[PDB]
Amino acid sequence: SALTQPDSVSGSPGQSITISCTGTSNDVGIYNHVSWYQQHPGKAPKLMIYDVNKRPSGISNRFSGSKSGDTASLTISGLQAEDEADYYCCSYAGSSAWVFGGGTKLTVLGQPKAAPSVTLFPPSSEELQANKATLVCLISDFYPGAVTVAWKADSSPVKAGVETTTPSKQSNNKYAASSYLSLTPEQWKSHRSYSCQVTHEGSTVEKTVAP
Amino acid sequence: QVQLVQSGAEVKKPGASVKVSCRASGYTFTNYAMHWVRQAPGQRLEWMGWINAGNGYTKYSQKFQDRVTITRDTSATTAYMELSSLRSEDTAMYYCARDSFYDILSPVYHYYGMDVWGQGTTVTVSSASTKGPSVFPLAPGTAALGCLVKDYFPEPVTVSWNSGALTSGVHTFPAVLQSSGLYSLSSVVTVPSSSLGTQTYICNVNHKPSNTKVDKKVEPK
Amino acid sequence: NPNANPNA
Repeated sequence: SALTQPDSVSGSPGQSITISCTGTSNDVGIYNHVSWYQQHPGKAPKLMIYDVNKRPSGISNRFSGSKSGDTASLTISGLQAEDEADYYCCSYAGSSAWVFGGGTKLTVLGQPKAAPSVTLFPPSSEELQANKATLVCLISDFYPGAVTVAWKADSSPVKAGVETTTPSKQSNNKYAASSYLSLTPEQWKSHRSYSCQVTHEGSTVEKTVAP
Repeated sequence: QVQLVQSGAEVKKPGASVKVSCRASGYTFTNYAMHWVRQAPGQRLEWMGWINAGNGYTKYSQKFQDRVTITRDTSATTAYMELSSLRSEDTAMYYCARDSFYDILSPVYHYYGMDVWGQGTTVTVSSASTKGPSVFPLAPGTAALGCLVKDYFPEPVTVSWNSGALTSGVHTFPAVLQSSGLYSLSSVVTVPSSSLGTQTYICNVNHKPSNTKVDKKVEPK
Repeated sequence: NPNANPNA
């Protein structure tokens, strides 16, 4: 079993935060072999703190580590937007074994938000002639990277056949995602309209298509 | 410079085995140890085991002890990790990471830390088979058209427009993984409405796993 | 701070 970390921590620029990492009397409590790692989404982790409180070359002194009993802690002073990442603790567990923590996601508040742009395409006639139908809902240029997608036939919710991707970063500092509604050609021609509803930070953008 | 370069992406069936490599360079290979760590999508890091690059001695995680083999080749300064009897939940990104090694003659202050990491290798375990995509056009001041790249396996798929001559307004989205085990993605290009009758728009979809390439002309409805 | 590297 792993080391217990808080699931998420939040702070605004300039603020200081602390991430806990609770172990047992067989790892964190006995050994000084405690490390901290920063990981941006899709990238390899990066060593930030080793031997409880030591920093590798080049690592800013804003990052500090400490240990009290069975709980190791990582403090980040002068929080900046680039510090947004997943942070993992790791400890020696005896018998040449190592254990990782559950991971903590650090969010930096006060960042400018961006509403999503939505483009919705109806099923192509070539796909309909293949006895299939797919509605494609494309979402781009939103920040932060979190959206919820809901589909509706006329005005009734539809959950069967909905496939939605996780948000992914664009070439700028915005995010993109997409959602697909698979349905039969009869279902497509049955209703007067279909709508893809994208919710982002409490507000919703809706686009409609009709046969 | 100091770096660890891992092998490319792997696609395997349940019950198969996979062998990922990690080539070191820029430092003395036999002076360090090397971890293997994996991370499921959206999940935490998980230690699998490590090996001394010099004497080759290993220690594996209690969860993987029965299925993982970690080896090294000093002549190639490369470490390997083999995971057998793969299953669905073995789908993850796999990392190699360098760490300290202390020999017998080392009284020294022993410190550790995964200071250098490889770029990572994606391993995908699925009962799906290789299948070329079916490409469907998405017909349209400004107007948006695109293509739908439906029902293909495995990743990846590359998309360009007009053989790369068109990049403005192009946006290709990451693929979705359907309940069928197949992937689907779409690409968009925003073009001037004035050009819909004069300029031809073609999306070039390339799926090298199936040796298929489709240049789909997208026409106004 | 013990030596943690694996053995035979």
